[PDB]
Amino acid sequence: TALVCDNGSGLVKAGFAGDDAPRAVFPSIVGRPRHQGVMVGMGQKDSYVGDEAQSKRGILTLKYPIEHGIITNWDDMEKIWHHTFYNELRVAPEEHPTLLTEAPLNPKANREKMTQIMFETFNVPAMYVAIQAVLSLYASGRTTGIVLDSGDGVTHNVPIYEGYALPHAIMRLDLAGRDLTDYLMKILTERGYSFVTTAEREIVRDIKEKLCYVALDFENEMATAASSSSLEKSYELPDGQVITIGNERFRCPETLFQPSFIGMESAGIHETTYNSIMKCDIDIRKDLYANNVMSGGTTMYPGIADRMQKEITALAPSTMKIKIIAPPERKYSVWIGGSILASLSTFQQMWITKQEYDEAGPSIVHRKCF
Amino acid sequence: TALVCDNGSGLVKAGFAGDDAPRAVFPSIVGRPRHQGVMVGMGQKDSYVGDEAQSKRGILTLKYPIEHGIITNWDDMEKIWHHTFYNELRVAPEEHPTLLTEAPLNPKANREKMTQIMFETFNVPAMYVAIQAVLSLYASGRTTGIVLDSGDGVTHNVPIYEGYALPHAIMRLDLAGRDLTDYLMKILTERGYSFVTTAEREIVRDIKEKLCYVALDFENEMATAASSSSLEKSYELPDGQVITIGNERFRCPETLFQPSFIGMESAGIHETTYNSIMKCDIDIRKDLYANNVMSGGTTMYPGIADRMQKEITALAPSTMKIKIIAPPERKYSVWIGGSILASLSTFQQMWITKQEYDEAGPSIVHRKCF
Amino acid sequence: TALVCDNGSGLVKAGFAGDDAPRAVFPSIVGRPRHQGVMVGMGQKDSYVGDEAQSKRGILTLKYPIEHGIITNWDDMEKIWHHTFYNELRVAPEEHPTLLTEAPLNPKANREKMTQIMFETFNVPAMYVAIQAVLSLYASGRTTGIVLDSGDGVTHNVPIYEGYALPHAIMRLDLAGRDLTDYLMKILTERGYSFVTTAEREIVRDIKEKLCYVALDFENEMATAASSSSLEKSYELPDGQVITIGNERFRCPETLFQPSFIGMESAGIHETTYNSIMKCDIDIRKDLYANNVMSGGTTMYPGIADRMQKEITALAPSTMKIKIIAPPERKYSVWIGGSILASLSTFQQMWITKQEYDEAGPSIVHRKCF
Amino acid sequence: PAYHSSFLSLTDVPTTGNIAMLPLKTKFRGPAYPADESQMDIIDECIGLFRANCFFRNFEIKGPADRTLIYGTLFISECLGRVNGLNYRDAERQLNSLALENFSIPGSGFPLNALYAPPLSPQDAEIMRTYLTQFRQELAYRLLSHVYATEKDHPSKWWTCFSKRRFMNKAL
Ligand SMILES: Nc1ncnc2c1ncn2[C@@H]1O[C@H](COP(=O)(O)OP(=O)(O)O)[C@@H](O)[C@H]1O
Ligand SMILES: Nc1ncnc2c1ncn2[C@@H]1O[C@H](COP(=O)(O)OP(=O)(O)O)[C@@H](O)[C@H]1O
Ligand SMILES: Nc1ncnc2c1ncn2[C@@H]1O[C@H](COP(=O)(O)OP(=O)(O)O)[C@@H](O)[C@H]1O
Ligand code: BEF
Ligand code: BEF
Ligand code: BEF
Ligand SMILES: [Mg+2]
Ligand SMILES: [Mg+2]
Ligand SMILES: [Mg+2]
Repeated sequence: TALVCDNGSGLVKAGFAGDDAPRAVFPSIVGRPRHQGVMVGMGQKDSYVGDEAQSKRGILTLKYPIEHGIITNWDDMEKIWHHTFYNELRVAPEEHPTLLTEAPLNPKANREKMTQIMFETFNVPAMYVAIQAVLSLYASGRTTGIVLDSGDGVTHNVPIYEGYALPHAIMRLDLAGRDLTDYLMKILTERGYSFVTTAEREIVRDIKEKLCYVALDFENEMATAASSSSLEKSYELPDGQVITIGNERFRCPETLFQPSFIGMESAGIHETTYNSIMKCDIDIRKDLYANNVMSGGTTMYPGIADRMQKEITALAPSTMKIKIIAPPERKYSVWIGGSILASLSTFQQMWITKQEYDEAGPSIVHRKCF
Repeated sequence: TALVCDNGSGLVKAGFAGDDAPRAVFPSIVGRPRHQGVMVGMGQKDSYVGDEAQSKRGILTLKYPIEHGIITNWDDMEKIWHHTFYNELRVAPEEHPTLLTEAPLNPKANREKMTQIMFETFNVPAMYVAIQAVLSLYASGRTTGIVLDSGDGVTHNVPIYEGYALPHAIMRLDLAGRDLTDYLMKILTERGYSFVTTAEREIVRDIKEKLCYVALDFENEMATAASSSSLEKSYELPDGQVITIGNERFRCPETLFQPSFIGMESAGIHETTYNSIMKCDIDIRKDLYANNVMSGGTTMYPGIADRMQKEITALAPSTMKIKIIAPPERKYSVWIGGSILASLSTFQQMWITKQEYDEAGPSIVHRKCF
Repeated sequence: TALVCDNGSGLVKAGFAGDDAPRAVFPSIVGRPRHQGVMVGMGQKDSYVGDEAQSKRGILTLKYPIEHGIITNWDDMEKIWHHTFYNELRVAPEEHPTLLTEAPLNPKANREKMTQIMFETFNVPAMYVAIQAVLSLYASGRTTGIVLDSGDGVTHNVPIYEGYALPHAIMRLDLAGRDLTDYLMKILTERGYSFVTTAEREIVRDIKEKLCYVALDFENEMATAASSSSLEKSYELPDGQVITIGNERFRCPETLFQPSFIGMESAGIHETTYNSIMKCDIDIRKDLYANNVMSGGTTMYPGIADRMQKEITALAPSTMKIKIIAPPERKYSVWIGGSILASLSTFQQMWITKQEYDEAGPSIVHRKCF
Repeated sequence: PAYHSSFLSLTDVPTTGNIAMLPLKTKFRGPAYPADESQMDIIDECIGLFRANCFFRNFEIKGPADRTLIYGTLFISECLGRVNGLNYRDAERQLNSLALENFSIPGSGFPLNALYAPPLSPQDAEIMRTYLTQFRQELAYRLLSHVYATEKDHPSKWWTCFSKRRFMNKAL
């Protein structure tokens, strides 16, 4: 067995290769206390990690060590990996290879320090660093398609044909569920309700995860919510009081299809997918159009597969069929795909091994993992 | 063995660390004789303290040395500390490290002179000052909750969550047993009974201690007392004459809920407790409404927990559960909490020793204690 | 001619367009009596407003009808506007269009209820609701800048370039002159002075305005105040007694740079400025750092512009000038800006007219104003 | 061969579970009998051996003095795990708090529960806890005199780098 540790920017998703689904899913958060620690003894800790922080958050400054899929704070990222292996999986990491992941078009130094900490702190016996939108394509049961992965921090497209990636046609967009959370705070502020702190940012994430949905036709949905009760509904806070919301429920997800709302100049996710298909060689485009693959938690909004199929069918030539593949387990497909990969018998030849790291130094990942 | 001295506004409570209740409780009072004293030499003395002063009250001027939790006369206060050590506990203070209690939001000069007298005059080995609210959580055996403490001189709230106090959400209210005794000593004049002397203050206190109760619905108790004698009670004064009391018997404690009765603007104990919860972070409020810890001798009127639970249920959102926690030992729960704190094996490195007072003066107390 | 009326959380500031300074500058207060009122013919009235409430305060509870730039008490807010027009300005509102003000990121029910009161009750010919900061830039005689505005109830940044605002880089912080006043009421307790009534909040506000100043280097000013010296200064209360304060003079406004003094988990005004600039498009940052504009009464502490220049220079990259403009008229520069904007010969197309409100209802205010 | 305790040659020393309550030089309150102030008691041995014994990976236990030395050798690794970046004035207080916080005794959560005999009675558990708290308070205080030997505001890296090392791959 080998660990598969998809340290995403919003959730760590971890477990064992060939296991059905990730067994350690928790916030990619380190919390530190912000108040007068008056009661002596009491089992107090200098910092808290994951669900241990999320449940204590009313006294903590929660901060994610990872932003837009790039590690910003290594002293806390080691704290998350240590929590993953010793507290959440309860293994010794020196006994198991780890398949890690990262998004494409990351800094070189991210990939180096992430191999160095696995070999020099966690003492791991072998490791590998897969591209997240390649893994999501194993989890679809395919060898050609265009994975749209979108998580908490990054959205990216990787077009693949016959198992060859077309790396010139990879699109990264630094917009995903954390920007939709920050935008939901900016529009909730307009109805009556103020959310400000790093802990209140989790309450509005827990709104976004169950009140929001994607409108199939935003400009007509906007007129319908401005003229009826049916689109409005309510959520009950930790403080027992009720929050009622309406056109905020679909204006939030719409930022993915209209990044101009949060001040970005870019294509939306629909036109970013088409700009990746139209960068590919002309003979493969039909087999990409019939195999768009949704992945990552930001693709979980009710109606996003219907909307994505509508917007791509308007951009694509009407002569040919579009399919969006969106399984119900697309919430974890990058982990699911790493759990396939780390169990394929040729894969056991591809690991960076401890001995090979010791001899080659941390630059070995650049001449073995892609 | 350490001493715990809850040096309160109306009662001193004192005992050793790890005792289950105070070994001494007595009036926090010093007095001088009010008359010519012509028959000299039958054991008269220049001044009287504690139970001796209380026993001779009719021939005495009685001075409390503490006003609203601030020492207002230092000679009278060090006479009480001298009397605790050399009459009530009968121990060398220079062999017993001492734990002391204070209200939050207090003059820094009070804690300094209280420190100075302990090292300069009682020569104590080591000493500590605790904000008396958080001792009520030690006595209640809990890491979490909102204290309401009402003493003789001060009423104050402190939210604590999982061992951390919220020092911005703390608040205090200079209204408790003394001001209720002043108000009762006023309103008995509406029935034509009269009390004015520093001795008669204690007679009205001794009436307030047993006749008075908290109305669950003040307008109903007013309307019923205005139309029946069945709520009336009677009591006999030391001089031999007798009094009968009606609506005055609950209109007095109602001042805790309506401070405008004594001309104060700031709100009652229910409203200030709710505002102290609402001043906390949004997530912790669920656990604070479930842990309203009552404390201090003014929180002991019949019906006060039932009234407090009714009042806060009208303020808080009804889709959550609010409870008042009010043990039979309420009156001593500050001292009981100090006895627990002074017993903790982890606390024994927090006593401020004379061997770090010497090179720092009284000023050390603000950085070493709290 | 046009009226201009800044609905300040602490002072109403009102006048005609093209006047050089506001005609009316008075507290945003409604006062009510709290005493028996036995004196027939005392000149007493059922409620008090502005400077009549401020001068009569000894017998009153004082109610601010705005909290944090949001109207919390509409029935008393239309009493303030009625007092403003009919008593303070002595105008018929039917003869003058009104420019009103609102802070950014504000519950849009506030904006609707405000315009509804102007058209339904004051019958104002036409009106507008400017963003509170965009007026401040006009008064500076400027078109590129980052406006740091801070009043009695709200502090916010609007970065704006060539007359285009960046609405995604607008940042708001509900910390201002009242939060500093209430923190001063808290820390004045450490000397043993006490202030608790709403009338005493005004006395602490009157201390704050002339005793407090911003330390250039807070820890070094604390270490300088640790020896009694020219740091401490006297003030004389309405009671005729003197008080003295030391480092309470600069712990007072240091809360702007350290909101954790009032328990807020948010950046100070220096990092809120720098985070607003670092959210802006990379080319405009140089011109925003060169054109930072302060406004509102909380920007008037001695040394605050100097210490801001020092703090932004420590955050920003070191190659380039940083210039925080602090006008001497910045006490009123939002109203000065409104007096310019309502006077421009290009602006008369932008007023909401009574005739189009009578078609559209109050929702026209969003479609016209932002 | 790893380095065993000198005290395994000693006999008729008191015992709890099958720890040895070896003679101790200390100021802390507890049941350990006073050592000669001029002699290496088990804590000077345990600190002297720790930096060598945590590199070996095969350690036969001869008796109750080695069961005591192993608990010390494991608790040194907890202290060096704590101490990184502290001032000595903070490290004293942090490592006394570590020494005094509630811990599992052998026979209760304990890692080496296969090799240490549970307390013989409900009373034997208390004499064991009051010994092990006195032992590990003194062990923390003694260790700090070595790790902050030459400079008082930065733990010497020649001691701090064993914080990743882990006696026989066990820890508390
Ligand atoms: N049901 C849902 N509806 C909308 N957003 C969701 C849903 N479930 C998860 N998310 C969002 O997905 C993000 C986490 O997705 P994930 O794929 O695990 O991201 P990452 O890999 O970067 O950690 C968070 O922003 C979360 O709120
Ligand atoms: N059973 C009681 N019910 C109501 N008031 C009481 C009762 N017993 C004592 N008191 C009041 O308790 C107050 C003393 O409370 P305490 O906590 O000891 O105050 P302190 O600590 O500040 O001296 C006195 O004012 C006294 O009148
Ligand atoms: N000289 C000053 N120094 C510091 N603070 C001041 C000064 N003058 C006024 N203030 C404070 O600024 C606030 C009023 O500012 P203002 O711009 O009028 O706010 P608002 O527009 O929101 O009503 C009050 O808290 C007031 O006490
Ligand atoms: F880091 Be997640 F994939 F956005
Ligand atoms: F001093 Be008591 F708490 F009023
Ligand atoms: F409302 Be003021 F601008 F704080
Ligand atoms: Mg991801
Ligand atoms: Mg008390
Ligand atoms: Mg203002």
